[PDB]
Amino acid sequence: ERILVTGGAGFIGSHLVDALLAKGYAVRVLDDLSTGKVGNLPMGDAGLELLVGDAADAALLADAVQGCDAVVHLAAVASVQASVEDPVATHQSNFIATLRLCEAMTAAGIRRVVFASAAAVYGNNGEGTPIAEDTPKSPLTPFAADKLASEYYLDFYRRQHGLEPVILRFFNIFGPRQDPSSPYSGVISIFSERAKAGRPITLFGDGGQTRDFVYVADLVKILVQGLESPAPAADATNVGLGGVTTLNDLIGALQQISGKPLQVSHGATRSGDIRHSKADNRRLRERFDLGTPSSLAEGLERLYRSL
Amino acid sequence: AERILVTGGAGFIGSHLVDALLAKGYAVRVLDDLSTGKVGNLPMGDAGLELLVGDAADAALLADAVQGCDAVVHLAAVASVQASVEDPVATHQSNFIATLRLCEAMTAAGIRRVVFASAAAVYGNNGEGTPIAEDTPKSPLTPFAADKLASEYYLDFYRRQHGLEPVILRFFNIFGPRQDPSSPYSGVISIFSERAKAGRPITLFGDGGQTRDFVYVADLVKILVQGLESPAPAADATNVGLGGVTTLNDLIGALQQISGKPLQVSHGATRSGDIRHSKADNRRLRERFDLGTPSSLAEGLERLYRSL
Ligand SMILES: NC(=O)c1ccc[n+]([C@@H]2O[C@H](COP(=O)([O-])OP(=O)(O)OC[C@H]3O[C@@H](n4cnc5c(N)ncnc54)[C@H](O)[C@@H]3O)[C@@H](O)[C@H]2O)c1
Ligand SMILES: NC(=O)c1ccc[n+]([C@@H]2O[C@H](COP(=O)([O-])OP(=O)(O)OC[C@H]3O[C@@H](n4cnc5c(N)ncnc54)[C@H](O)[C@@H]3O)[C@@H](O)[C@H]2O)c1
Ligand SMILES: CC(=O)N[C@H]1[C@@H](OP(=O)(O)OP(=O)(O)OC[C@H]2O[C@@H](n3ccc(=O)[nH]c3=O)[C@H](O)[C@@H]2O)O[C@H](CO)[C@@H](O)[C@@H]1O
Repeated sequence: ERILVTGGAGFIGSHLVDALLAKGYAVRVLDDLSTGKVGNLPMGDAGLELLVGDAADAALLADAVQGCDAVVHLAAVASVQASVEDPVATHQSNFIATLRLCEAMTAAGIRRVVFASAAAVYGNNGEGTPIAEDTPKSPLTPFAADKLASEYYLDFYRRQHGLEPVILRFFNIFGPRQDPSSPYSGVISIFSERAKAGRPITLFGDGGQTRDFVYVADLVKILVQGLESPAPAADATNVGLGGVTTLNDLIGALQQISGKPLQVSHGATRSGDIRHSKADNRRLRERFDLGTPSSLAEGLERLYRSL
Repeated sequence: AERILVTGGAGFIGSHLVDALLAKGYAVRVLDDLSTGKVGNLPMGDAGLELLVGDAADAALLADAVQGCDAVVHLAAVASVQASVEDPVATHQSNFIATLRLCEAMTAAGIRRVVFASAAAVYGNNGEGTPIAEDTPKSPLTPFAADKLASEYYLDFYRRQHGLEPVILRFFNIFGPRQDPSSPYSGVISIFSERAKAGRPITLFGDGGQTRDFVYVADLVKILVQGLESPAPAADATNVGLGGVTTLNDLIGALQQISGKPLQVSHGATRSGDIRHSKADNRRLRERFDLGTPSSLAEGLERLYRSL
């Protein structure tokens, strides 16, 4: 059995690639290496096949899909801010690739696709509340609108052409191989890289902001279950733990792990920042086997010891 | 004299809007690919009218078309939902990419005001059988409906990020002269009226108890012009329905009586996707626009019938 993983050379995708190969799958990666890196992949694993190109390219997707039993669709420009700066270009990666994938899967008779949607589809709705999947949508950026549009098209292909989409709205994923080089990189990747290097961090605001952080290995387990479940539900599932971690908690946790004090410069609160973000993960608990997820401290330590 | 760009200006709603803007003294530039639009719909001969034949998703064309324009009405789209079910890839260019490319061209040119033809389709089946308020949860079921809603989201992004002034209008069921009846999925009033004028049978799909919130095109045109001229239009969407209730059976009787001739009604099965009850909550419309006295169904059907 062969799994196509678009965006398989990236942060989440490469961890998924490792897990699928360890389970005995043949794995085909489609990645344009815009942010993905070949160093993330087990090149030389005989079960792994790398295709380099644009997931929005119809002819290449027809090749990439042939001989595949299922698909995990992770390819997108992950930076929300890149979509603000270039709506036209990012719309190709963040929506057209989904549409093209629907067409290629339908023509080839492949049903199961696991899709990386995003908590950004909610906008600021549900600030301060456990965010359920029926929370009203308010996508504020091209990236968020394209993720939600991808959801709606995937649902149309389900009803009209028999597709089996597994729609997952990721909350704040973290772990090894997450790039900390951009200012808008995940806060954990940035704080961890600075703490390892003994360099100061900048806290934007008072640090009371809370996020529902998910360690990448726990998300990977969900992704694999999405591929293997017999009859997945038709509607979206939040991927969060319902956890509440303040940034000040995160700073203290890293300081304890690094064994050295973290110098904390004070920045203003980011414009448009959501203060309190937490998933209601009832659907996740009901539809998937969550086992015992990594605690924040366990995830931070696995990340920090990998740097 | 100010100039209004009207994408889709050669179509059913667009050409009536063009007539109205010209009568008010505006200059008008139409951008239309003549896919379903028609040059015969336009007063080719009004000195204030310019016609550009081309694709509204064409960025080079839009960069030319916005030059010297003071505001826009964005009506271009493949109107038929069924066409988007058959060809999602092609219709996405017309139903969403055209909006995105217009936002880019308007921002570069400094033009703020754009009136956008959204659609009741963004609600799907949510709120069926109730007056649908604009904050009803969305459920676009086809590529057309998803593309109209995505257009709303991008328009709101360009508002907050680049100072665009979108007037988002969710049309319910618009009818009137020039609505093309040549498709089996043309609007039911354009189809029924064409058959009645010809003395030929109509086909009723279902029991005829389905209800729609019909709007005569001249009343929508009044709203479109006000959207162009309002000082500080609201950022959120406004339904364009009257909150009225017309069954298909109401329409059959009303049209038969207007025609003065017998009307044969053949049967067909309910269409698989068919929503039975569709009505707008009109409160935001009544707050934000001056509706005056809208045309009743009978007055609209009569004006339609008298034109053929
Ligand atoms: N990390 C998070 O917290 C988070 C949150 C919500 C959603 N997501 C979604 O999860 C998925 C994985 O993101 P990630 O965190 O691993 O970031 P990432 O940038 O490491 O992974 C994105 C991958 O997609 C590839 N890619 C981008 N555009 C492409 C294109 N046009 N064609 C082919 N490949 C292309 C990139 O090269 C990269 O390998 C993305 O869709 C992202 O939007 C992530
Ligand atoms: N009941 C209704 O009439 C109704 C309901 C909801 C929404 N709308 C929206 O109102 C607008 C007008 O629809 P209409 O009823 O007048 O039908 P219409 O087909 O007569 O008008 C659509 C026009 O857009 C033009 N067009 C299509 N694709 C184009 C492209 N790629 N580039 C340039 N021009 C293009 C067509 O040539 C036509 O003139 C559309 O956006 C439609 O989706 C209409
Ligand atoms: C013209 C138009 O925009 N139609 C769309 C509109 O349908 P919508 O149902 O709103 O409008 P229509 O004018 O197409 O049809 C109204 C009713 O009349 C019926 N009828 C129609 C034709 C006929 O010859 N006999 C008859 O009885 C239809 O089945 C329907 O029940 O929203 C639906 C949901 O997005 C789309 O699927 C339709 O394509």
